Amino acid sequence: SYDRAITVFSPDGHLFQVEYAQEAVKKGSTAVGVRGRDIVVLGVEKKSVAKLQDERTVRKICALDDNVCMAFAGLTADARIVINRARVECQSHRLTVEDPVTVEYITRYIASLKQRYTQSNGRRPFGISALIVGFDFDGTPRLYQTDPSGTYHAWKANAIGRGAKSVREFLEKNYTDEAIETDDLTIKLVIKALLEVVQSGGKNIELAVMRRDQSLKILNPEEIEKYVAEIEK
Amino acid sequence: SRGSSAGFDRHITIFSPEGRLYQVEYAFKAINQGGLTSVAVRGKDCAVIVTQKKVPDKLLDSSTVTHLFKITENIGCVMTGMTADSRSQVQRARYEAANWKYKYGYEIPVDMLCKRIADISQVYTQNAEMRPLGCCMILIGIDEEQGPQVYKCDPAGYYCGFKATAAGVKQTESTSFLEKKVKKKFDWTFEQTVETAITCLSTVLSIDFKPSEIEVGVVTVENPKFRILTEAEIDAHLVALAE
Amino acid sequence: MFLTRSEYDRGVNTFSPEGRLFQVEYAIEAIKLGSTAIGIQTSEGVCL
Amino acid sequence: SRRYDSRTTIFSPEGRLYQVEYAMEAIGHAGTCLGILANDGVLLAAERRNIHKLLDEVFFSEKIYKLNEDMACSVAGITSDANVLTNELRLIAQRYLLQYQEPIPCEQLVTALCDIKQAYTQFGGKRPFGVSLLYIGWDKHYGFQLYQSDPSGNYGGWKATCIGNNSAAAVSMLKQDYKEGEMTLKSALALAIKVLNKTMDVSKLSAEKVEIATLTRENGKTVIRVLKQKEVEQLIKKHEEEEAKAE
Amino acid sequence: ERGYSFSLTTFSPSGKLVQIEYALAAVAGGAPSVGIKAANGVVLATEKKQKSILYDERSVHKVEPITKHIGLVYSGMGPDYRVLVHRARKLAQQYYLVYQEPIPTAQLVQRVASVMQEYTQSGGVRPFGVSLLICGWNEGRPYLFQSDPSGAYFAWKATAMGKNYVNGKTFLEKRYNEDLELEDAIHTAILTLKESFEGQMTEDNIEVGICNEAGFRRLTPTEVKDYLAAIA
Amino acid sequence: MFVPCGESAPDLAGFTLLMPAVSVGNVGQLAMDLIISTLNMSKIGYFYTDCLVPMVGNNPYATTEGNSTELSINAEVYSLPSRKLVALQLRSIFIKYKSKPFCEKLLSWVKSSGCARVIVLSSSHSYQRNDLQLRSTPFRYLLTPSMQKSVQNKIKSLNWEEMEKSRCFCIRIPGGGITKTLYDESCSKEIQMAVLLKFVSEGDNIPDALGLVEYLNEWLQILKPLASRWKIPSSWRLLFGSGLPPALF
Amino acid sequence: MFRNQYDNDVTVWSPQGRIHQIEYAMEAVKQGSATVGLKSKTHAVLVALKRAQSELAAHQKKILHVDNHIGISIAGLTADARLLCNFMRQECLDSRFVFDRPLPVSRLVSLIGSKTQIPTQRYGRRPYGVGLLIAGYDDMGPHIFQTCPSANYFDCRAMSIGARSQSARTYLERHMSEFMECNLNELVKHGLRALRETLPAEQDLTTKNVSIGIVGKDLEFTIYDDDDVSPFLEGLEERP
Amino acid sequence: IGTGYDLSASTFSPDGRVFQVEYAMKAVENSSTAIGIRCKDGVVFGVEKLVLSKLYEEGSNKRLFNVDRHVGMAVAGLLADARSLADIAREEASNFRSNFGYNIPLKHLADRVAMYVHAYTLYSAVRPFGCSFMLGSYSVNDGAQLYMIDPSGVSYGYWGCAIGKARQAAKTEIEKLQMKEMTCRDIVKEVAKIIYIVHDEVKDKAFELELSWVGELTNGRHEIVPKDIREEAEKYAKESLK
Amino acid sequence: AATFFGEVVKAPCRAGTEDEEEETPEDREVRLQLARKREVRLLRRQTKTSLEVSLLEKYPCSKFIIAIGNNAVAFLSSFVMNSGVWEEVGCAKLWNEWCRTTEAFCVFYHLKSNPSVFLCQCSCYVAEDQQYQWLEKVFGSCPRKNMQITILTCRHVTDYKTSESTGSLPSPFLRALKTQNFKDSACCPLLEQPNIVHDLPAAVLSYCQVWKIPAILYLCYTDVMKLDLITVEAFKPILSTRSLKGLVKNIPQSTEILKKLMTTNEIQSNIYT
Repeated sequence: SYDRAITVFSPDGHLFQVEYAQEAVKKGSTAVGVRGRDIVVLGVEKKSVAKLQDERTVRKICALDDNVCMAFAGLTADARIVINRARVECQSHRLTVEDPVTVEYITRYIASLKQRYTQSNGRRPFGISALIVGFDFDGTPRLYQTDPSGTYHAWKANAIGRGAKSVREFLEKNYTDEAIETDDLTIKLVIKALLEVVQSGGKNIELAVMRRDQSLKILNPEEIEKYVAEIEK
Repeated sequence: SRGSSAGFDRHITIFSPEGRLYQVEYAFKAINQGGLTSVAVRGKDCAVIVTQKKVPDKLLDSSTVTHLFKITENIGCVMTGMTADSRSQVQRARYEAANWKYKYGYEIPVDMLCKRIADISQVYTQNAEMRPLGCCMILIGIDEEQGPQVYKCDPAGYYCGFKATAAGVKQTESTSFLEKKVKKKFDWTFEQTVETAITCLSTVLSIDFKPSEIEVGVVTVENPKFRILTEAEIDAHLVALAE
Repeated sequence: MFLTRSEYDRGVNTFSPEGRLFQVEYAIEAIKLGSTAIGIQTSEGVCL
Repeated sequence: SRRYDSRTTIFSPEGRLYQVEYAMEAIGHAGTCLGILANDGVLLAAERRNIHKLLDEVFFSEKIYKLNEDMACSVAGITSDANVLTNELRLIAQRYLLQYQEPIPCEQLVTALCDIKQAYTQFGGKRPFGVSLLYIGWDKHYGFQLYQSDPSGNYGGWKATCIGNNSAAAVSMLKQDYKEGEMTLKSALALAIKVLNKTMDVSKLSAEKVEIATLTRENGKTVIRVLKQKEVEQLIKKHEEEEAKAE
Repeated sequence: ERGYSFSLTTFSPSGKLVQIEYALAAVAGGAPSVGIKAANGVVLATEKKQKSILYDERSVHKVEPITKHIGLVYSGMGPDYRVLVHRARKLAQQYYLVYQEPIPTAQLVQRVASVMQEYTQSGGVRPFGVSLLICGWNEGRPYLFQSDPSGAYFAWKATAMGKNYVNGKTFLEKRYNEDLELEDAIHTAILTLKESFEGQMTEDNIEVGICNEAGFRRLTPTEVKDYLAAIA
Repeated sequence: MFVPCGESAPDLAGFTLLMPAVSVGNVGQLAMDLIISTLNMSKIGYFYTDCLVPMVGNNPYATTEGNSTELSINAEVYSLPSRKLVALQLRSIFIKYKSKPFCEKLLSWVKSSGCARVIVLSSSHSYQRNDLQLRSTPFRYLLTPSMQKSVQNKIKSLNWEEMEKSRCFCIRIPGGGITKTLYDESCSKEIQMAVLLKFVSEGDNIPDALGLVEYLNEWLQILKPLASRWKIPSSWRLLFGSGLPPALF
Repeated sequence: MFRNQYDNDVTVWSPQGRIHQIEYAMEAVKQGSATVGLKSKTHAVLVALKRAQSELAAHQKKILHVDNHIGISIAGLTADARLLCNFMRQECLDSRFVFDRPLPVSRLVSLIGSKTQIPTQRYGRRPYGVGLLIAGYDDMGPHIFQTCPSANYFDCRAMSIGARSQSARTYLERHMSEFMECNLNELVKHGLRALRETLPAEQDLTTKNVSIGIVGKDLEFTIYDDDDVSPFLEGLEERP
Repeated sequence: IGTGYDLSASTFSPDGRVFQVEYAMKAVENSSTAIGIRCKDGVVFGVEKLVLSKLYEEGSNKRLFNVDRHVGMAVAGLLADARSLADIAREEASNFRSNFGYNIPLKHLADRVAMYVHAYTLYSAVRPFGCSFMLGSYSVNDGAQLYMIDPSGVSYGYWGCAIGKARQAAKTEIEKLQMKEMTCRDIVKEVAKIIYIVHDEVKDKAFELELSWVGELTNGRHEIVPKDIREEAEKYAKESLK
Repeated sequence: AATFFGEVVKAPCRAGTEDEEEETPEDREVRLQLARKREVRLLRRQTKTSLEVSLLEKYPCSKFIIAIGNNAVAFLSSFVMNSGVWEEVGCAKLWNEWCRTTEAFCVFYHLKSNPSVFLCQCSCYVAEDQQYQWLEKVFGSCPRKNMQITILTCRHVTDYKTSESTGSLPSPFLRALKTQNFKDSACCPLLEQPNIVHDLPAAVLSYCQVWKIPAILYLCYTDVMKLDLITVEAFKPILSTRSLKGLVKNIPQSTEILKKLMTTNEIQSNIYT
């Protein structure tokens, strides 16, 4: 009918191929991002673990620059291309303007690149969605989301991937100014949000924590277990 | 390009389950659409081309209706099939011969010209944008070390050298008659070659010919330039055959 | 005297038998999925 | 269903790429390949498919290729596409060496090839490569390594994996017979022989049905060699004797 | 299902390409050809489609030389064979110009197969409907290869292809020896060609070419007749 | 259900039912029009069902001024009691999920009324033939196992070609519409049935209809065996549309 | 019934030797509003009827400006009209720059036809769905030309295009013999009376739904809208 | 019957025919009739030009073009294609004159335009032309010449030709003329008479006769017939109708 | 259509068999939900409750008049139902691609002075799979013996089959189609042969013809399918028949109302000038 070509309108004004592309995001691993006052936390749950594998090569949290991070959910092979293009653009922006890149700027670049692939019948869109956190030049934390159609908009705390509605409802209920008072409180909030879907914490969760004027830091299973125990207390 | 038709029969770049292309065979069938027949015979020191000449109307100008062309000063030709396709291929052959002469400093040989045409024609069989031309070309000429030469190429892109070939509607009967004649004997003079070439067509079509119903082109060792015979000479040959 | 199926609304460069471009009409219909906006022009200014 | 199979640039109503799925399904017919990581070396064993009586043996190997002074690879799928991919891998390694005056790391080479493989699943009019790869090598950043790639353009690092025909049973047996941090080269060879014997139900193993490659580090140099029929026969005989003693 | 049998760039749900199988079927419906590697040479034999008195013997041949030490024969379509022969000659000349030594057989086979692979991955073309047999002699060691329409090549010791090639293969299996000579190989090739022949074989309807340390040579009709009379 | 055109429905004990199938090119429908026009059958009732798109027009087989104004609907039933024949004509297309229920209702009516045999005229796509089918006649047939032995004897004497089977053996008829469903349900319910079809393509499909009608006549012997044989209905005009605009040519 | 296969593209001939897409595109002209154009021995006049979406929107403009001696009127699509107007303006500008002379209307309309013929033969294109009325003045006097989506142009003395223009054409044919002697007055009146025949018998012409364009011997192309039309509308009769 | 093989110009029917070209040739018979007769010392053309409405000028949408100083042209079929082909012919003649410095022979021009027309029946990205046309010329060293080109791309020389809706009756009428021994002044009247005889008034409301010759009278130039001679020819034809 | 060079494409089919020839619980649930999304509901707007009985089963009927399209409903509103008291009885709710909400309405009225006279003003579009539900919910199962039905609609002039060109016809004009049991005579020529009519009016005529109910259908072939004065004035001759003789009282005031409502038309998309 009307759902086989990218540039064909439905009789009621629908572009079904882009919606089908977005449907592929809803099957990946859940991702959670929470913005604090002096810290930004990203959390991704491990869909499954194989004992005969190296966990270093299957990470879903990447660093785009000194003050920008990224987490995705969708098609793994498609995510890598976007990540590499974003890294090149981040380095090239400094060559023209001495100041470091801004979170809104890099989100705009990623959204435009994603939109460029939904304009013709000779190529298919990217089936991924991303969460971008970081710090501005003057020191203002940010958090943005991007969609395969090419739209972006800011948030305070969001969740993408499969089983995201429950996590978003939990964050809406449990987000307040006295819950992001300190870094430990923010990290525990992210862990509690992820624990609603993960069958057993500690083994199926990975966290990345970035502080102001500091590089990305990846927590290890020891620290994750310690926080889980403190929450369970 | 507006796509490719679906089916084992409706496109040039689609193989049949038995492994054969059908558009090429249909292009072969398109040769018999004109309704004429051509015969070429090679002699000891000459080569002759004979073909039919049908003028249906009475308001037509018979001077402008012909099927014998001239590629270079020493190469003849005869075409069977669609008229426009035949003329287009003739123009391409002329251009290729001129280019070869410019690039190499001497006249192109008949086999080289036939091979070039066949190589060009093969490309149309392997691409979805172009289609084969429904015609076949027969060339005659004289080599330096070797004597007369007769060559033929087909829409599929296959060419070969012969002693006496034919093309058109009555190709099979003409081939059988020529096979019998060649197996019997091959040492022929200039007069004998023309006589047998005319006799083959006459006995296959079962028609008593007239001087204005055929056209003949010859190449001889004494005069290696392509020449088209006139009505008086054709009538003289016909009278000699009848007597 | 039979009823059959005909399609003209799956290409941007196709004309309906009555000279109608249907893809443009569908694109116009796509607007009705947005949010309402009101603009009033007055001799003192413009309101949006 | 049958409506969203025409080309690679069509999304199913639930976001699926059926052409890529079929391309990945095409790998299930080729021969079986193995890769095991040990403490002092890495291993790569493959099953020979060309076993006709009238064939010849002219080449250095049938499925094992050398890409670099420090790496090697094994293919499974379509030979025509495997040849192109192998040539491109060699060119990429030489380009990096010319640029930086240092050998290329294994993960970088794998990523560079997987980008090329993924590029054919996005632009319509082309057909994806139906090949899977297994890489082994040594690197100054992480030591011995073992990777795997598939027609989708994905990759990941493993400690013991298998691709090709009857892969599931081999993976299931490896997952219970491989012990992390305590594997030596001899133990890896014995495990590979046992797994190949179980997963090949055609007949009893013979030295002319398998080929085994070994990568080790010896006095500041990486040596890659292919075991000979004598060693393979000794390994098979020892395994058979062990099985006989087991009962 | 016939939904995947028309387009070249489509995978069947079982992970198969069908148009390439149809090209192979086209190859398997041509005239027979046989290649046997002896201890000190290689022999190639084939039928010819003319089989008539009006054909001119100097016009077109099926066994053709690439270099002083390489020749080949085909089975399938002829127009597709000519272009590949021309490309192979050009590649050999380029290699000689760059490296100042004749090209090995394996490199030539690899490059020809790489050329043939390109036509099986893009929409808008069709694969070559021909298969090739290449013989050579390098470092005092004969070679024999076969290249498929898919772009895949194998190294053989004795093979047959074309019409009725399974029976030819089993015949060769029954009567092949590893310590043969050139004359014995020629006799075996003629016999296995006669197995699938229907008419009366003469010296005017088969082609034979050999390759030893001297070079690649195409046997004259008188020599073929003498060999045919030897086995009666 | 069958709604009579008068007061009480007639009897159809021992009659032969001729019906089309909505297939590629409307070949079956055109053949039914030719048969009804030639034999001059009279309407006896309708077949009201909610499985076809409704349509209305005047009498398509008009021959005089008096009968040129008679309403018609998308499904009508004609009969000729002298030869014990009855025909069904469909002039529309099927809705999405209303093919199998329609086939079930039609076969139930056929079983209940008391007919003897059923003959179905349809077609198939001509671009799906392999090499063997490109060399043979474009006409095929099928029979059910419950058919009378005299029928297969006559068919074998006629030297016809049977439809080839494929393996999943199963019968596959691309572009045939409801022919496969009718055949399978008739085999299940043990009803005598025959299917005749041709390999056609969409376009001008008058010669295909004429050929199919002659193919049927070789067996049923409607006319004497051998231009004026079949009477073209008056409705077969302006098939390509209206006239030319003035200032174009 | 049999037409479904041969009416989806302009590169396909019907079995009756007809291109159906051209005939379909010719029907877009009748989707606009009526336009009337006539000429006299000295002047050329264009009259157009404007429609509005609602009472709170300005009426769409129909008469455009091409050069100091050429003007056009539009009936059909809008994007095609804009593209053609740009082409006309560019050609006139280039001719004036190069030769220091005005571009003749005959040459201009020939260029229009040559450009418009192309998209009716190649794949991936559609014909222009717009019809134009051109009024100009040069050394040969006044001119009125008509253009068709089928890349056909005619040289007229009085023509009307749009929706329900048959009445206007009938009136022009009946009163054709008096046009060549009228001055600007009574010529604009003849045009207005011809345009009034395309309306229902109850309603009349106001000053908010008519546009006038005049070009003459020593008067450049001018457009009269809104209050500028009252002098021409003063003398009309009560729709006899 | 060629259903299924008639949607592109690069498809062969199972009996070896291209049906798009056949449909294009069929399309020519949708227009009025034009004839051309070659005589001892010139060529004269005649076109039956229908009238659409009385609102058009006298010289609107003509069907007789001036390709060069010595060549005329008459068309039939779709008009836009006729204009395009006239432009092509003018360009070819101008290019030859610029290259070689003398008037182009008629046979060469016919060959060039015929090959250009034929080039459109080979690819699937375009469609064949839908018009036929004739060319005529005269020179002291060559004499009168006449040619026809059809949408398939085939050209021939003629002594008398006719294209359009009613070519058969026109050819029958022409075949009764001894055009080899007459003069243009005696051929204008015959052309007008044939045009009047062929015309059908039941399905065609009205028409205007259009004439033009080239020959020795015009000193090797293609010109429109003077009005008085047109009037005399029309009067003679009307008298002969009775 | 081909998306890349050399793509294999298939010809479209006019019999519609290319889609239904292809015949998990989630799929069945999706199909059931989609079927439930576009069902026909008849309800009383006074209390927003559905009528469990067919509309004509609750109330006896003697005359039924149906108008389809903007022009027909405008004509009926201006000329017929401006001179009496009519009560709304029920309304229908539909959803499909071309009618997103229910300008789109389908409302039934019955005369207060004579409760045996009904009306129906349908301006929405009923899809091909919702017409039989409409017939079932309006007429029911057992019809009535004594009842007369009149139907009005509009069609574009390009749908008329004629030997001459379409543009040469003097549009608009009227045509009629009546069942066998309709004893009276129409005021316009009956429709020519090769022409057919489909969709909802065809459904009503088929029902009436099968179940032996008198009926008549009036068609207007016009060159302007929007709301236009000429198109609605073309329906005037119908007022002389017995179906509408006793319902018209004042023509000038109806003309004034028509003129008044002609000045409050919907905004047309600015595609054409």
